[PDB]
Formats: sequence, C-alpha cells, structure tokens
Amino acid sequence: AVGACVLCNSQTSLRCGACIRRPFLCCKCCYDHVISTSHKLVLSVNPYVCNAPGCDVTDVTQLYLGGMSYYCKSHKPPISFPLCANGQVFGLYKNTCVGSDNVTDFNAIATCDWTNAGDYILANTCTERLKLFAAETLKATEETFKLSYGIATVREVLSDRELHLSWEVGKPRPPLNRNYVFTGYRVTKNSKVQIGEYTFEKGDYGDAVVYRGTTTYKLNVGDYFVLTSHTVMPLSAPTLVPQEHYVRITGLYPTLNISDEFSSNVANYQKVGMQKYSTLQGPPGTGKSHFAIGLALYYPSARIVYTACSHAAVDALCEKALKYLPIDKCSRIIPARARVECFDKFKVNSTLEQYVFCTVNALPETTADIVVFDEISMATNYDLSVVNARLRAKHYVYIGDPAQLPAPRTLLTKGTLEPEYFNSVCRLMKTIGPDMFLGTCRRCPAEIVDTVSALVYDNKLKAHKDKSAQCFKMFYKGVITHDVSSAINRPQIGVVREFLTRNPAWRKAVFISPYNSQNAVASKILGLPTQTVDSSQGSEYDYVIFTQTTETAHSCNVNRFNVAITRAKVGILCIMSDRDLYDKLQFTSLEIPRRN
Amino acid sequence: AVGACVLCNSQTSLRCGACIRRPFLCCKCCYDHVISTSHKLVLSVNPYVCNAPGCDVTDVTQLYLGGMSYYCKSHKPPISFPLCANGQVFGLYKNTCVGSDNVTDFNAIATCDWTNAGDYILANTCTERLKLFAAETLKATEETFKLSYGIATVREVLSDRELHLSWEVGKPRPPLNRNYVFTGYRVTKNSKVQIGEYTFEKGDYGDAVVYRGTTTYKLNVGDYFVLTSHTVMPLSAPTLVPQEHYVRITGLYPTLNISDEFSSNVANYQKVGMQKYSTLQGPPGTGKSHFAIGLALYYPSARIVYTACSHAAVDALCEKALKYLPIDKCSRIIPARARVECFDKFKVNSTLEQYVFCTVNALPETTADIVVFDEISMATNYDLSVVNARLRAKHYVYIGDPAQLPAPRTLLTKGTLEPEYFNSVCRLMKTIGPDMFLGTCRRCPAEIVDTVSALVYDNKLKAHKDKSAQCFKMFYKGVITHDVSSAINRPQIGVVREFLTRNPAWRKAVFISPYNSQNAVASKILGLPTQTVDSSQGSEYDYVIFTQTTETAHSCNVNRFNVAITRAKVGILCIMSDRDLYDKLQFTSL
Amino acid sequence: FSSLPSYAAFATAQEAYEQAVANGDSEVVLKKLKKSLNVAKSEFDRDAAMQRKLEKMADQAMTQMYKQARSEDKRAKVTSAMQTMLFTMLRKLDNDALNNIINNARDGCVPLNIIPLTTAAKLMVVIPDYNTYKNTCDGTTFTYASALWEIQQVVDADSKIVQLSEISMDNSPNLAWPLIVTALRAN
Ligand SMILES: Nc1ncnc2c1ncn2[C@@H]1O[C@H](COP(=O)(O)OP(=O)(O)O)[C@@H](O)[C@H]1O
Ligand SMILES: [Zn+2]
Ligand SMILES: [Zn+2]
Ligand SMILES: [Zn+2]
Ligand SMILES: [Zn+2]
Ligand SMILES: [Zn+2]
Ligand SMILES: [Zn+2]
Repeated sequence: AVGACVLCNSQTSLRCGACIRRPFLCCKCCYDHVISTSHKLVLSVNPYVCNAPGCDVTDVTQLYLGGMSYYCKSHKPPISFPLCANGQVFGLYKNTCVGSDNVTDFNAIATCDWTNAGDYILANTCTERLKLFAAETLKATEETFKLSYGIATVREVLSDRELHLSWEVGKPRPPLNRNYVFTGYRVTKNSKVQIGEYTFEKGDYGDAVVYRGTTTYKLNVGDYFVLTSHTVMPLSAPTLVPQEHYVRITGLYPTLNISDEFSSNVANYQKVGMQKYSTLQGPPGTGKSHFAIGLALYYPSARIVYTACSHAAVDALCEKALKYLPIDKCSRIIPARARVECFDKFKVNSTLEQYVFCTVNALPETTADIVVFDEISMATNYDLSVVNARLRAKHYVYIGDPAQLPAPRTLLTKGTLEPEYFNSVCRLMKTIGPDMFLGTCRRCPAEIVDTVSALVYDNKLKAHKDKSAQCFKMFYKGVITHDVSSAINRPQIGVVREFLTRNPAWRKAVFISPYNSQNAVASKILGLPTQTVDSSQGSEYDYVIFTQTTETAHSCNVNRFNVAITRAKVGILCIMSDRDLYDKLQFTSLEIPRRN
Repeated sequence: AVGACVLCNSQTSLRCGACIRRPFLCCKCCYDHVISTSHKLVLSVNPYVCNAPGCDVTDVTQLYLGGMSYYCKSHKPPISFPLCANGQVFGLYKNTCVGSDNVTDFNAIATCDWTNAGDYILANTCTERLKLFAAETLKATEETFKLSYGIATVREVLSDRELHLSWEVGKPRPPLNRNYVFTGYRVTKNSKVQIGEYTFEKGDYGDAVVYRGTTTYKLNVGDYFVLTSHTVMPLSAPTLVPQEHYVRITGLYPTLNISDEFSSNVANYQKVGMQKYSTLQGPPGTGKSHFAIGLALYYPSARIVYTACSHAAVDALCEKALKYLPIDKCSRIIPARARVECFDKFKVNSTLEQYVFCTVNALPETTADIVVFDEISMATNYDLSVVNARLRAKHYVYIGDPAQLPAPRTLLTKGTLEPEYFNSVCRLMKTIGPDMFLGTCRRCPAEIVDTVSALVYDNKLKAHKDKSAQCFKMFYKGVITHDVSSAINRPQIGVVREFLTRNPAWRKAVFISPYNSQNAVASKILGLPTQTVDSSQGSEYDYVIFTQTTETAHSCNVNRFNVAITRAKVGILCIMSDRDLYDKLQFTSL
Repeated sequence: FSSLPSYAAFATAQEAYEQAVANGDSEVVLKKLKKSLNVAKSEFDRDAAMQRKLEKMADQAMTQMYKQARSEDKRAKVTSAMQTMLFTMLRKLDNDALNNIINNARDGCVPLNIIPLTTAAKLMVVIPDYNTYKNTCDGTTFTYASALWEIQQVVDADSKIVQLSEISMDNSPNLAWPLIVTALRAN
C-alpha cells in the first residue's frame, strides 16, 4: 500500500486522488503539487474529506484532523489542527521525505490535454520515471477518449450479416472498422444480457452493413452495441536499454564465413554484439530485414527475437525468415487477435523454438540472447517501455527509418511530431545518430529511388531496376463520398475502371492508398487485393496501384508517398489531382484515354 | 425524503403548511414565502409547534429552540436560540441554498381564487415546474369544491329504477348525469356502509328521478347521496418535450402506392419525421382526424397506441380506422366503469395491439413509437404532462383548433379566455403558427363554409360541394321556467312534433340540446337522435336538428354555435330566439 | 467572536486607553482607563461565550437530525425489499391441488407438514451410502408418500453429474457419498 515518491524515490503513503495515475509522492512533492495545481484531492491510506455526517468539505487546506478522524473547520474538535502546513502535508514518512524540483512538469503533465505536440516532446526528453508516467497517462487518455464515442443501435434487421444502424443523433459515430468491436446488449424484461462483441464493415451499400460478431445470436431490434472498454496496466521497466560496449564479442558466437550475401554487414553484426544496443536506420525499401537475416544466420546458436510495431511488418519479417532463416523457425505473434491476418505458420506460445517472432500485443515475458526491433517510428514510448519490460536479452537491435509513418495519435490535432519526436528510440537515433547505416534501395526501381532522392532526401539512395511503365495518371479529384471520417474517392477508381480490363500484365498489383476508406472503396469493387498505407513498410510488390484523395493534409504527406511507392518494384501508377507533385516525380505520366 | 427546491431548485427538505400541495422549499425561498404570504406553518422532519403543552403557537415568525424542540417566549428556556435565521429559516442544509427571487408569482399561485381570468392566464406564463404545481393545486381545489356538494336528504323512491330526490339546505346540489358518481349511506344509528357506485339522471316527467347503482336495492327514506372526490397524483415529466431538427427519415417503414389523398400529404408526414414531433392547427371538419389515418397508412408498421379526449371522437376514429386500416391491428381500451357507451363492436380493451385507442383518464403506462392526441382545446396542461410521464414515444402528433370550445374550468366565472391560453400547446400554436394546416371543410358544402367564414371565421375558408338547399330557420320565442330549472322550450318541441311529418328524411335528424333537461325531454316526447354540443365535439351527421332554448352567455356563445354548425353534411334544421343572431347567417328563413 | 457589539465597544475602549496612555495624563485618567477596560472585558465575556455555547448545541442538533433522516430512508428501502420478496415468492405455488385439499378440509385450517407432502412438484433425496440406495430409489422410478416419482439427474457432493450406471457395489468406493437424487412427480 506504500511506495517511493514518483519525483524523489522517497518512501511515502500518499497519492494524489485528483491526478490520473496517482503515484506515490513525498510530503514536499505532494505539498508543491497540491499548492500549485487545483488537485485538492490526495488519496492516503484513507480519503481525506470531512468525517462529519453530511459534510462534504473536500479541500485538504480546509480540512483539520481531530478525534482520530478528519473534519471541516466548523466541526473541528476542541483540539484542532490543519493538515497542509510547514511546506508539507501530514502523513507517514513525513519527517524523512527528501523533496526535489519537478513540480512544474508534473503539474503540466497532470493538467495537459495531450492534443498539442508539447506533451510528446516533453515525454520524449523528461526524466526516466517521468517518461514512464507520461507514457502511461498518455495511453490512459487515449483509452478514455475512445471511450467517449456514441452507442450503435438498430433501425431494422436484414439478415445474419446485414443490419441497418441507428446511431444516436449528436454523437460521434465510431468508424466501422475491423478493430471496432462493440458488445451487443439486448434488453427485454431487463434480461440486460450481453450477446457478444460485434465489429462492422461498410459494404458497397447503405446503412445495412456487413458485420462480424463473436456469437451467432439472432439480431433483434431490441439490441444495441455499446463500445468495448480497455484498460492500461502500469509500466515500471525503463524505455531505452542503456548504451554499453564490450572489448570482446560477448554473449554471441561468431560464425566463420557463412552467408556472404550479407558480407556488407558482417563487420556490423560483430559490432552490434560488441555494443549493448545498436539501432539501425534504413531508408524505405532498403536492405532492411536483410541485415536482420544476415545477423541471424551469423549467430545460429544464439536465441534471437524479431519485433515489429505492425502486424503486417512482423508478418513480412517472419516471411523473410522463412525464406532465408532455417526452419528452426517460428513466429509466435498472434493466436486469434489482430483482425489483419498475421502468420499462420507455427506455435503462438511454446517458448522452445529459437527464432521466436512476436508483436507487442502478445509479447511473452521471456528472455533470449538477442532481439531485433523493427518499425521503431510508428510506436510510442509506452510500447517501447512495454517491450523492454517483456523481453530482456544480451544485445538489442532497433532497426527503423525516421522518414516513415509514425504512431497514429488520433488526438494529435495541434501541429505534428518530428521524426525525432516520435519516440525515445527515434530521439536517440536522431540526436547523435543511429550508430549504424544501411542505405541501398535495390528492391525498388532506381528511377523512383532517384526521384525520392530528389524529393526530400540528399541523393544518397541508389538502386537498380529502372522505369518500366512508371507513371502518374493526373486525374482531378471528383466527388468525395466520405461516409466515415476517412475520405472515399470512387471517381479515382473511375479511371482505374480503365486500368482493370486494359492491363494485360498489371494484374498482380497491391493498390496502396492514403486513406483507409478509399482503400475500403477499392475493397467494395475489388480489381485486386488492396492494402492501406499502414500495412506498407516491410513487404514490397512488383506493381502498386495508387489513388489519392482531395488535396488534404493527409494524402499530401511526402513520407506517405515514400512508403507507398517503396512497395513497388518495377512499375508504378498514381492517381492524384497532382497540383505540385507531378513535376518532382520523374515518371512518364498518362491520361484517362491514353493508356496504350 | 429530500428533494430540490422549486424557485431555486437547490437541495433541501422543507415544505410549507398552508400551501395545499406542500412543496419542497429551500431555506431562503421558504423564508421569503412566509414573509410575503400569510403562510405561518412549516413542515420538516417534525412539525413546528411550541413544544410546551401550555402553548399552541405554530407561527414560524417566533419559535424558540427549547433544547431540541420549539418553544414560545413565555416558555423559552434561558440558554436557547430562536430558529428564524438571518433572513432565512433554520434547518436541513443551509450552505448550498442558491438564490432566486421569482417568489411573487409563486406567492400569487398560492394566493388567488381561480375566479379571475388573470389567475388562469398568469398560471400558464410561469416556469414549467411552477405550471405543473399550479395545475396540480387547481385540480385539488376543484376536487375540494366538488367534495362540498349536495347531500340529498331524499324522502321517496318510485321503482327499482326510478326514485324521488330531495336535498339538504346550504350546499350545492349538483346536477344529475351518468358522468357524476354518488353513493347512499345507510344511517341506521350504525352501518353507514356504501350502497354501491350510484349514478343518477333526471327522470322522464314530473318529480321523478331514475337511479342506477352498482348494487340496486329499493332505497329507503333516510339516506343521502354525497359527492366524493378522487385524489390527484403529482407528476414530474415536462408538459412539452424539446424540438430537434433532422436531415433524413427517423426510421419509419413506408407503404408504396397505397392511397392517393395522402401522397400530397407525404411531404407533411416527412416534415413530421424530420422533427421529434409535429402538430395540426386547422378549422374543424377539414382533414383533421382524417389527416390522421392516411398518415398511419404512410407508416403502418410500428406497434402504436392512440387516444382521444372524449368517447365520441375516439369511437369515430375507430370507425374510420376500420374503414381504411385493417381491423385486427387496432384496438380501443375501455375503462372499468364504462357507464358511457363506446365502440361496442371492437376488441374489449385489448392493450396488446398494433394501433391502440383509449380515453384520457384510463391510459396505461406503457410506451409506443408514435402517437396522436385529439382536441388540445378540450384538454388542460396537466394531462399533457400526465401522458408525457406515463407514455414516452419517439414521435408525437397533436391536433386541435383554437376556435373550438375549451375545457369547462367552471371556477373561472369572470371574463372570457383567449384561445391561445387554453393550454400551453394552444399558446404555442397561436404564437409560432401551425406545423401543418388544412382549410377546406370537406363534410359541409359551400353554403355552410360561406356562412362560417363570413361571420365568425376569417374570409379564407372554402369547400368542395355546392349548396344542398336544406337550409331553414325559425325565430319565435317560447316560454321557459325563469326560476332556476335550466331553460326548457316546450312549445318549440310541440311545433317540431307537429311539423316533422312534412320533412321526409328528417325523421332521423340528430337532435341537439346542450342542456341536459331539454336533451332528455326531447327524447322523452318523440325520441329524436338527441345529442349535446359537448358530445358532438368531433362528430358528423347527414341530418341534424339544433334547438336553442333561450338567450344566455352559454346560448349566445359564438364558438358554441359555430362548432355546432360545423357538423352539417347534407341537411339540418335549427331554431333561435335572438333577432340579430337570426339575421346574421345567410340562409333561407321560412 | 470578532463581529459583536462588545467587540466594537471593547475596541474603542482600548483605543481610548492607549490614546490616554500615550498622552500620559493624570492617575485618575489611568483609573478611568482601567475601569473602561474592565467593563469592556466583562461585556466581551458573554458575547464571546454565549454564542460559542449555542454553536455546539446547534451543531449536535444538526447531526442528530441528519441521522434521523438517514433512518427514514433505510426504513423505506427495507420495506420495499420485504414486500417485493413476498410477492415474488408466492407466485410459484398455486397448484390447484392446494385449492383441492384446502376445500376438502373441514374449515380451512390444515397442518403445515402435509402441504409439501401432497402439493409439492419436486422431490430431493439425500443418501448416505450405496446400501441405503438399494432399498429406496432403485431403478428409473420409485414410490414414496403414495405417489410415483421418476429419477431425473443425480449429483454428488461436489455438484458433478453422476450416471446411474456408475452406481454399483464395486464402483461405490469411488464417489463422494452424500448422493443427492432429484425427481419429479409422476401423475
Ligand atoms: N381529403 C379528403 N377527401 C375526402 N374526404 C375528407 C378529406 N379530408 C377529410 N374528409 C372527410 O372529413 C371527415 C372527418 O372530419 P375531419 O375532416 O377529419 O375533421 P374533424 O374530424 O376534426 O372534423 C371524414 O369523414 C372524411 O370523409
Ligand atoms: Zn494532482
Ligand atoms: Zn518528492
Ligand atoms: Zn464537516
Ligand atoms: Zn405556502
Ligand atoms: Zn429555494
Ligand atoms: Zn408556548
């Protein structure tokens, strides 16, 4: 019931009730926090408010302790005594509390709204314990904000997988995505019995949407689907593993001359072992995961773990390992979760396989000799601390590109985050350097690689496999039928309708797109299996269709264009209004009637 | 038992004594009320009296805390404090008494006698909760008044169905009708037991009264029939729900290509759909209850319940729905008494139906999807919030016409009441206008619509049928009692009896008499289809007979006559006694 | 007590006393100051003692009276609970057998111990061991209290279903042995 001061590591029995995470605080720290912020609510072994019957005096300052109980000033016993005095607040460890200077930032984090970019950079630079607390309360705020949406009810029932939704007028409708499950509550004569969770998907038509439910119960009119809540568990282990170095290669047994196809990184494989942790920066579509497989083959006896922020990314890594690493291999990623279909190869929890590959959402708290963490930009400090708590190895690798898509941060409505501010791993990579470099985007066309090198890069990216039918059909954006927050742009497919029955060889393509719902409209009329820009960054394809939306701040992201076309290998076609980008991308653009 | 205040709605638990309904008041609000009004009694977890048995002071102005109880000055203990606070009254909670000053209107509510139109109009102008409290206390006042009614010290009884009635001296001997409820009490030095729910109407002729009770003995001499009063329950729901605008339909199931007269009203139905509710303000006779069944035809899928003010209107609605809508999806809820007959062909109180009907006072406490109410003019603001509390649906429809006559409100014996102030809904209708309006009296032909639009209504009304040439008149006076005994014009009855033979298709003409005695005696003489206006409200007939007895504020009412004539279809014959009123209309005299 | 008439009068007495002390007047003036100070003290006494005496009694009256209100609320809650339990319990008994045996009685009063003996709809039997199980509820059906009962479901001590075929001499020393047998009324 007791703990160490969050800002002093001083043993104490006080936690601020009005604060969210209410960690332990020394008497001086608690006094400063309560006297600075309006958080006049401290949770000791008991609450502090007046013990008189019917009296609701709350402020600790107004409270006076009396006959073994607290009181208001009016109900004060003949021997009364105020609580908040002498620069401290009454409690255990009172005389032995140390006190520090972190009142201002603690108050700011306890009173910030997480909407502005200041919270992220503050959490990206603050104290280690403060970093942990900020990440915890950041995820807590994220969960609470999602828990403020509207309840989905029914207007009429169609079939087992078709149903009209009757949202409450005036409430924010949650996007009808796969990751949006809502428990089904039917009310009869009370019988307020849940019928299970239901996820929705906007089909090619009206309110009647196709939905997947955990249970096959009959869809009744007297049933609705309330949002499914989530909780945040406390994190104690630090985010970033401290930087160490070793004179000799320790905890790793080098191989002699095997796998020379990655001999450009063998000296790098040894130097990773002679350090503690060695992050690696690789431009989108470069020899990423090739360094990883080379290192894994260089140390076959050592136990190795892959880690990626995205399920698609870890699926790509595990597929690369299956193709390259010997099967002593498994990818223990996801048993039944992750609506986006991840591996279907081997065990999910056996902890006997060597090259155990997993993801944050189902990380087993085990240990290995080394572990490689990929896609280090689309994650937050919270998940970094989580993964550092789960696993613990002798050497760590954090491979990732700052010029990629960061964590969503749906509340980041003011400004944005710099590639250095995405997470503390990104900071460490971008303050002094990633202490490593691997740039060679050979798996992508050298023409598009050069154009990207002329887009935001310094022309340090070289590749092969140039041209082909690379183009960007300059079709103006039509009507935007955005049924959800994301923008649907079907008239862009209105020119793809002439790219479906015309192409004799452009059939095995993966249509990437900025917005998720404009990927959903391609899923409505499937000319080919499409993927969103979020499923990119780690698996490439020969052809990639690309249709954007109106000139919003989302589609016009240069990093989005980079990570979208770096999944192309021979050719590319993009459908944008193209007001400014049609001149920097050196492709032979076409038109609506000119496709031959 | 603690609640909010009313003027300030702060959390408190004080109530007033002299105020009949005993409402929750805060400290400052109660202090203001007792300073202003003559209310000198406050209720709390205990009554306020001088605890000393040698005193009986209940005034809150002076009362002294005698250790734990209240005392007078002549009994005040030495170490003791008066409990009249610093401009407040001491008690439950004082630190959270929010301030509000609109007490003067509230004081007037607990002051006035409801005999002046200023009382009633001022009542419908205050805060919602104040309006509810005023309606409640008015209903209680009416109940108390009708409680203090005649104690019939009868002496003779005629038959098993007929008796002789005589009354005491001093209290109002109430009229006799099936609407009222009476019961005799056997005074045999003991056993003053109820003899049953006894209704009473005046007999056929002479000093004769017809009696019918739940039990029926042969009544003795020493009994008496006292009018008892029913309790009034408090309410919480608002009289009027807020309005919300929409964009698309609110989840209703249509029926494509069903009828034709209502495809033009489909726009109006959608206008209803795009909002939480809608109303209807139009002249009588012109698609009122008829704009209803077609609207149901637009969305005849949900399980619904409706009702009406009086029985004739709801029975006509049942007949119309049977005519248009399928029978076995509609029902009509009947009361336990049911002394006044109803649609005696339909389901006997089938609450489990898709389109249900009922009366105002016997409504259940279930819910529906949509609903429509009949004749807001005939209703008060009390019953509006009553049905709001018991019934809660997703769409509401209201119908009414300001030109109609309002509820009796017998305590208001001074002045006339403006049609808007009949209830809150009528004020809203006259201030913001209607939601949808229909103006072409369809049952009456062009001559009747011309007469009504030229004389009382605005010259805007029109019809669809030409003159039926069945307009006739009569003016000669006749003689009445002139000493109580509400006027009966017997010579007119005799002349009608002598004449009628010449009028072939007028043998079944609906006779009209607002006065109960004339209404009974007309059927006693010949047996015409007798009827009163009140009970003709919202009805309609091919052949009607109206009879004016004499001149009086009742019989000279413009609204009474104009609502009487809106019920003409193909034929009518009516008589007057008044010269200028005889000359006002534009029909043939004869 | 700082806003009382005696507070102000003592304040002005002190002002006069200090003014005349700083003036340095005659000893008679000093005596007058002492008398004024002393009467100001006595006037300040009751006005700073009586109000404090009334404060405590007012506060304790508040506490007692809040307690009484709480008592009334608890009373209401328990009354509602009791009556709803009565009404929800009575509605699972009215078999017409009850009316039959009540009417057949001579005045209405019948002993309590026979009502569940005749109008009961389900029987529960607890059994110590196998030997007793033999000469009692043997087979799929049996008789007791002049009626026919058919076995339906059998559980052990730990509330696990036990199949009738498992109940045997040789298999007996493998079961928890307060066997509970529930049965219905065969008409
Ligand atoms: N559009 C219409 N076409 C034909 N008859 C109508 C129409 N509207 C109303 N009526 C006639 O009016 C009668 C009902 O009276 P109504 O017009 O509903 O007003 P109210 O019932 O209040 O007097 C019905 O018998 C119906 O025949
Ligand atoms: Zn705080
Ligand atoms: Zn501290
Ligand atoms: Zn207190
Ligand atoms: Zn009062
Ligand atoms: Zn008040
Ligand atoms: Zn007294």
